[PDB]
Amino acid sequence: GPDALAARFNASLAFDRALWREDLWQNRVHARMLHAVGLLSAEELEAILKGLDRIEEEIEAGTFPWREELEDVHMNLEARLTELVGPPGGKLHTARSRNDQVATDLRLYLRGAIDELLALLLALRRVLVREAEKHLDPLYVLPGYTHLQRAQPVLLAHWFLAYYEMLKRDAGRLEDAKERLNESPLGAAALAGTGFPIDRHFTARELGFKAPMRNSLDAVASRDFALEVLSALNIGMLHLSRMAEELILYSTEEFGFVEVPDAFATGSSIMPQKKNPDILELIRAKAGRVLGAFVGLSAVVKGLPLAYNKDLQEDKEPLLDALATYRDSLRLLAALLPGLKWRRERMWRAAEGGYTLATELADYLAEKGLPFREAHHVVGRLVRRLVEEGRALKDLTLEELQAHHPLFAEDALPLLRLETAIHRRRSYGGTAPEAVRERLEEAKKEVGLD
Amino acid sequence: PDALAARFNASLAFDRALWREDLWQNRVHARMLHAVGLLSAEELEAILKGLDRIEEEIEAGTFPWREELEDVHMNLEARLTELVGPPGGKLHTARSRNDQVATDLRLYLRGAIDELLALLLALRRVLVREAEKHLDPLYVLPGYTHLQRAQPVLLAHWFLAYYEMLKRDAGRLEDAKERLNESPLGAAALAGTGFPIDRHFTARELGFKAPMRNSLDAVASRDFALEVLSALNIGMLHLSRMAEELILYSTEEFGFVEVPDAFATGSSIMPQKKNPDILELIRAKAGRVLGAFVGLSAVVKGLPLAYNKDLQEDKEPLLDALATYRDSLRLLAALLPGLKWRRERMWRAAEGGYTLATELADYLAEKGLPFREAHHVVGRLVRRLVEEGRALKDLTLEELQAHHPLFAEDALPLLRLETAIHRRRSYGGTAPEAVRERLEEAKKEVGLD
Amino acid sequence: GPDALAARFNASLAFDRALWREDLWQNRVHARMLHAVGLLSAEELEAILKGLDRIEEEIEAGTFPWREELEDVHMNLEARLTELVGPPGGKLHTARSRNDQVATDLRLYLRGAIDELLALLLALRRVLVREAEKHLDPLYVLPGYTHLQRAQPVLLAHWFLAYYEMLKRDAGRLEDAKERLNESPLGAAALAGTGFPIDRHFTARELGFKAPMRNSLDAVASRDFALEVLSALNIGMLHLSRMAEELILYSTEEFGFVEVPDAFATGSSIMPQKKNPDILELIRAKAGRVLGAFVGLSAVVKGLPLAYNKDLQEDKEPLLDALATYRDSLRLLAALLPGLKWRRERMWRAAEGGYTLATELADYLAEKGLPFREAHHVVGRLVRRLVEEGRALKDLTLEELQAHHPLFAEDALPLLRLETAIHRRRSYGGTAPEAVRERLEEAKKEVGL
Amino acid sequence: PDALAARFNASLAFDRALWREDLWQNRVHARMLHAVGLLSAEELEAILKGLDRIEEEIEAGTFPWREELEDVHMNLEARLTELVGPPGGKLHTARSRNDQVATDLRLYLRGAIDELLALLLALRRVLVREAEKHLDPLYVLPGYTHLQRAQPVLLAHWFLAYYEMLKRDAGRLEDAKERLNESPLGAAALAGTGFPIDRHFTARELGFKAPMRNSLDAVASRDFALEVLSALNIGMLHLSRMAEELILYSTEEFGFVEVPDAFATGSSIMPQKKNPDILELIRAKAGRVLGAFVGLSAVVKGLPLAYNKDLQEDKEPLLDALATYRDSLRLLAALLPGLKWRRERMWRAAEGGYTLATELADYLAEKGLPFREAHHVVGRLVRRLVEEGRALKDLTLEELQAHHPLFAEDALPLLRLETAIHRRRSYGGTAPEAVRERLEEAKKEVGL
Ligand SMILES: NC(=[NH2+])NCCC[C@H](N)C(=O)O
Ligand SMILES: NC(=[NH2+])NCCC[C@H](N)C(=O)O
Ligand SMILES: NC(=[NH2+])NCCC[C@H](N)C(=O)O
Ligand SMILES: NC(=[NH2+])NCCC[C@H](N)C(=O)O
Repeated sequence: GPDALAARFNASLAFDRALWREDLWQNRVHARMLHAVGLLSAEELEAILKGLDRIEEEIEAGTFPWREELEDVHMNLEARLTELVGPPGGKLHTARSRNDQVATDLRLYLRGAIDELLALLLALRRVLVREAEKHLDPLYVLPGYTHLQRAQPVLLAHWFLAYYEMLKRDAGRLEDAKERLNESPLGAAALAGTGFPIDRHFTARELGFKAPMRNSLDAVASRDFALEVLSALNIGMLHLSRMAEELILYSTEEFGFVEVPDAFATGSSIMPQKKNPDILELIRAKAGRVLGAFVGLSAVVKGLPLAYNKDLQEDKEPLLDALATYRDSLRLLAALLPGLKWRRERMWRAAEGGYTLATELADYLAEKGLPFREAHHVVGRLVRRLVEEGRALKDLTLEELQAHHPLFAEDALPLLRLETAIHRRRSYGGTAPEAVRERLEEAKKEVGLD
Repeated sequence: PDALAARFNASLAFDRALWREDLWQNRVHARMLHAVGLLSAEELEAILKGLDRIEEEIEAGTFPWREELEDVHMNLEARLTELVGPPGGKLHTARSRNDQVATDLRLYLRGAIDELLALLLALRRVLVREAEKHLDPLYVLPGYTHLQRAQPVLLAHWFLAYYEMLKRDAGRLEDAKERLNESPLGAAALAGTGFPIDRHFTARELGFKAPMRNSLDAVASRDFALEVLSALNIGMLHLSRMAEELILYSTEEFGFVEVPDAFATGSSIMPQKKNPDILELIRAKAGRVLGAFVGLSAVVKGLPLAYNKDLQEDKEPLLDALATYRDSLRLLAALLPGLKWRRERMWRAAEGGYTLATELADYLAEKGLPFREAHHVVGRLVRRLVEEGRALKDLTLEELQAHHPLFAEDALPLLRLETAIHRRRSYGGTAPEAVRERLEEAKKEVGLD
Repeated sequence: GPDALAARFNASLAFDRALWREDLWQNRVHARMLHAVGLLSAEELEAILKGLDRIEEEIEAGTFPWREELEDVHMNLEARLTELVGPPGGKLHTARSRNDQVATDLRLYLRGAIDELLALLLALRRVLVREAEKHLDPLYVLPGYTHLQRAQPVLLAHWFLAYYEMLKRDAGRLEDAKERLNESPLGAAALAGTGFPIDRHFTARELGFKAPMRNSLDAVASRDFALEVLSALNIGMLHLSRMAEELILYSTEEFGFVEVPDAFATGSSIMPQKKNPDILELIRAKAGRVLGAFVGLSAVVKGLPLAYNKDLQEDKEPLLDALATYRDSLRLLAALLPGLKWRRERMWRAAEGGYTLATELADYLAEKGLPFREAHHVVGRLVRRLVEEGRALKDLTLEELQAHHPLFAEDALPLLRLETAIHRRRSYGGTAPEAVRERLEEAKKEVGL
Repeated sequence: PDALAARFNASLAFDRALWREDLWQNRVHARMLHAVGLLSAEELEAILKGLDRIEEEIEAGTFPWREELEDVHMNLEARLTELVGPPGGKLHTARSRNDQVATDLRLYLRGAIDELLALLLALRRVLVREAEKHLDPLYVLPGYTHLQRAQPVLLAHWFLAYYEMLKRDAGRLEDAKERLNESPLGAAALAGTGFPIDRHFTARELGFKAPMRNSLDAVASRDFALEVLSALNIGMLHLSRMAEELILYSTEEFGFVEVPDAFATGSSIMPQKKNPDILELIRAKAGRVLGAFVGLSAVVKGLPLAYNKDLQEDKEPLLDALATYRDSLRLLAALLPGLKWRRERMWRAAEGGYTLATELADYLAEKGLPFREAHHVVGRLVRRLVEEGRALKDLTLEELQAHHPLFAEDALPLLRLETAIHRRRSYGGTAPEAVRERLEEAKKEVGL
């Protein structure tokens, strides 16, 4: 250190280079505007634009002189342009400040990041719907949980479609975030506009923005959009952490419901049936670094006076990490889910326990007028005796069920064996194979699979 | 032990808040039961009759809150049956506590989010009126960057910077509101039910857009809660930037604005020292809302599907965040109109001897000087003026015109605030000309004429 | 009502009431000092002192005039002393500011609360030790997990002692936290001492502080201790959240390793094989709110200029909530552990699976002289072949072993069975009963039982 | 999607930061294998010469870091076998990556906290130097409350508040250090070993106070990491408080101090503007450390016992927090000394015409008057002054005796900051003698 420590400490080039494309795009657009407005001569724009192509080629070919000494990506492209085309380069940044320049780059970068994220979610929602179908044919059933205690029986199909609704809501948050941040700060200069004959509506259009921001001060100081995106990303990983958790569980000897693909696991030589879900674990675990990011940036913008402040530079690092995290997580789950091997039978024996369907017998009485609570006790004694006699609920006979309580009839019988009892919960959103299938149709039409 | 485990599990303490919501879904629920046969016309009449007594009882503070029943749901039920007899025991038919509490929370956040949208609207309105006020006589203060005087800014412009910020906060509250307005009732414990229950009837009667299409999701998802807490945070965070700034602009050092007596405290002795207590609390409260978001996020991470007891740790944080934001939206809309901004002091601060020198540079730049160069030029002139102990205003045509052949008469107007503020008239800038259209425009979006 | 809201919003009495004691105990020591220094006559000292004793009575009677219009516990207790003893009352708060007072109170309140916490933690580690010793003989074994996958057989006694280590370190964090905040801020008065000939070493000494804080500014402005305590609480619940996770898990119909006492669970009317671990769920989930609290407060002090600010008020609520969470959690846990039922057989069967002990078989060959790698291929080939022959590791004959590898010999036979194999990892800190019994003894002398 | 997963799973990109500690641990483990009897002498004195080559290679940039191997552990190993041959593959005898990585992190932090302690002692050392420097001609600025001028305070006093603060920070780090200095090496995968492994030997040679007493705990615990982050967070929080104030005192509005050119930015156009870039970053970076703490906590919540891949999310946030506090601690020690405090603008603002009207209340009340009224009496006075457009430095003993008989002549020195600044002489007070006292206490605590 210490002048070096200072330099290093202040520099953002180590991470802001990730936005070089957004800075290039803005450059072309902004340079073209300076021309249209009279601030730049055709000869000049021509050079700047010619020079900007060489820069991009140099970057894509790993020959661009990235210099930390130049502090950020902004001055880096600028310095380079001026080395490539003499004087013209030194006019590209006319009527502009880093302030409005940074916020434009960041927003520009997120819109793309989000569009790529929305793409990644469609793919995931597709594998989901696809997996739901693949396990609806030979009907797959397993236990639904509560307090991690088995409750009523559920279909893998209904289960996959559970994450379908979840991931669908995520896509809508990233969407609404995207739309809302799609304003342009370019043209706000340092904090108050300029006297320069600038044209912000032009720069807004050409750059994909719905319109230019209406307040130069907020244009330069706002980062609430970064926060909105980080939250979307937070909630998303939380949904993914839920699924990793369950797949990690059902992947245990204790459950034995599913085998994770070798590609996303590690085993053991000296050991037979052992396989560790490292990738599912890291996805589950990575939800924290994304939460960590949201907390970090919120603390940053708290009580932060108005307009640009260097504190604001602390905004990029968290996002790039959060995005990469959520990006790569969505990609893996879509490459892993269809490679899953579900052990049907072990799931079925688990779903239809010894007396789990008794819940159904209770509802049956209730529907006929027997106070549902009153019915819960009569039905309880029934099973209680079955245990005493060491018999399952599948063995009950109609006569035997009739002695228990008059309300029972021939129709109650099909409710003793999972095979037919599942068709019961056919309300909108139930697990019943009819309700689930009906829903698998929408999902299909929705993600365009059919 | 014993009772500790009871009080520890009891969610009654705070879920009483959703009493109106619960009460409401009960009616809609019972009515649906009747519509599907599960309830006798005479039973519904009794049920509805008892639920009214309950409403009247709670309202009167005469209703019996029993912690032994652990939550709000069973409290209303125990009481209903205690009043109506057997019919009570039928209310909770074809329904689980899982889908019941869920419907309640999001049913309550819809109303809360409405009260909050109403508050923000109100708040935006006063920023706009406050903007119109300091626009004509014309208030101007320094724009800040790194907290150092940057460029003269119009106070009207300043209010509008927050107008757009709070405007975006409404968008998030709205969009979040619209997303949770799906009904989870009729989803049972996790799978659907066998009873001939109708979810569209309830969803619809209860105000929801439509029924949620997945029973598992419906009773396990609390993501809507996290989307609201996220907005509350960003919302409070916006309020802290304003509070911080008011706490700063009202110091003896700045001396830009004076806080209303109603929201501050002082000491008979020192006549100045006016402690901005309300604003500090507003600022420091951004912390709780952040914490609430972290708390809940942590609660739901890696939570196996369906209902889990953990999901109950969802109502306390919200209630607090909702309460913090609401109270803050109210206080500022009450406080801001009463601010006394010191025009002259603000005006002098803005024109700090050479702040307008940046205007001369753009001038050269626009005529033709590169800009990095134009900068060097006005700086060599600025240094000369500080040396000779002279302010930028005391420069003369020929002298300025001497420093660079590009300077002409039309540049003169740039040496004095009085006429320079009319400079940055680009879309979104502080030039009065400009702030005036963004001000008309705003007025229309909230109520002008 | 605006004026109404403003007051409510700022009112701290709702939660600082909790500190009535410390504020009281303080009012005493401070007065005795005001006298001993001459600012009060004995006829005044006695007056105030007796007025305080009455207050302690009115409070612990439900008769104290808790009045919100008074804003906080400090003036509420004061306004009353002037109502009970008259004129001498209005001198109790001489040479003291609400600043160094509220801080002195909190540091005092936490110290007491930490001791409680330390008793609770100490109590919990005893119960961990009781259960360890109990399940040592008869010898309880279960799977040692890794990636939540069966790894190597472990002892319930070792499991318990693991947590023992964890809770041992937590208390330690609480120790050093307390002994660090145990410096007195009383007498910093607002910031900067006073001309009053106060004796702060007196008030420091008589209020349990090892000493009075060396800098008034720091004394009034700091809350880093509140933050340090909160962190300890966080790590504490996190350790607990892990044990809670394993009991919720181990008590599932899938693992079947343990059964939770009904006092802390819930069941079903038409089922019996179901038992819900609500309390353990809630204990795990509430680790979130303590974390959110640390976050709340850290965000309040970030970039906070010096001396007192209204921002600090935000310190009490978070602390009270986290401290109560960890407290009841340490209590419920203690009462719940000794009463659960560990399934001997199910656990043992899961520990010694089909070939899980084969790893000990490879360590053998490696110790003998086979590159730890190589040996894996060999034993792996052995298991692979046993999987096909449809045989368990517990069937290999000395003959077959010597056939697979010449290095195998007699003393390898006991590695084939669990009953004789859990004696293998006898290294310091291992699971071999020889080793655990040694740490259990050590652990007993440590917690005095 | 093979490469994606590999990259997602790899920890090399960041865990390579702990190579020094990994190399040190290998040497000890080997030294112990040989002792214990699991390595011939030929073998040890081969693995060692190979661990020296690896060091030279790593420090020279010729060492082959391979992402494919995943972590630093396998990387070094792969090179050992490559460099020495068969002996290499026995270094990992009776050891897991689990007890190995836990150890390495503990090794790293220890050296880290020690580095941080030295930086704290260096910062506190300059704070004390600054206090002294500004006592000489004597600097006074207003103490604040609600960011409002409260009671005049000594700049030296101001510096000592932060000295007490960092002092406690050093304490949390110091206690966090030794609480985590117990070797987990030897716990193996999650339980000990049947191997005649020596755990106290490793611990000693590795600087540890002793071996962790429970294999399970040792391999599964990250509370030490959580503890260190917390200390970092709280410490950084102390720096942001100071940073904020320097940013604030250097505004054109307060004008108390100027930030050294080497840590600021400016413009020839506006020669009165000077941006505290480094200080604003030091303030802002309070957030990422906060978030680091949050993330690691979220990782360990509800996490089953033993090792879990989740525990790999421990190094990245810690490396980022450490570098943050580290650099922040350095910049300030370099920045503070170059500051230029404006004795007058400061002094001036302190004594604001009525400021000391508080000293007259503590007068009347000490003289026997009930404070609640004394403070009320002086109010009348100041009030009558604002109306007469008069100060408080102008007040005359008579006007005083006029207002309230308890006023004596010994009270005139309470109107001019020149003299009144000596009133607050209680322990820890802002009065010069009080401060001068503490300042000598501090000099000794470090270096006179
Ligand atoms: N003094 C200024 N206006 N600086 C603007 C720099 C912004 C910085 N490069 C960032 O990426 O956040
Ligand atoms: N075991 C249950 N189904 N409990 C339902 C109670 C839910 C609790 N009142 C909550 O708000 O989360
Ligand atoms: N203006 C003041 N000095 N107020 C002191 C009151 C502090 C308040 N009771 C708190 O706990 O933070
Ligand atoms: N399956 C295992 N034992 N893996 C150990 C790898 C630990 C990983 N290198 C980390 O730093 O967290």
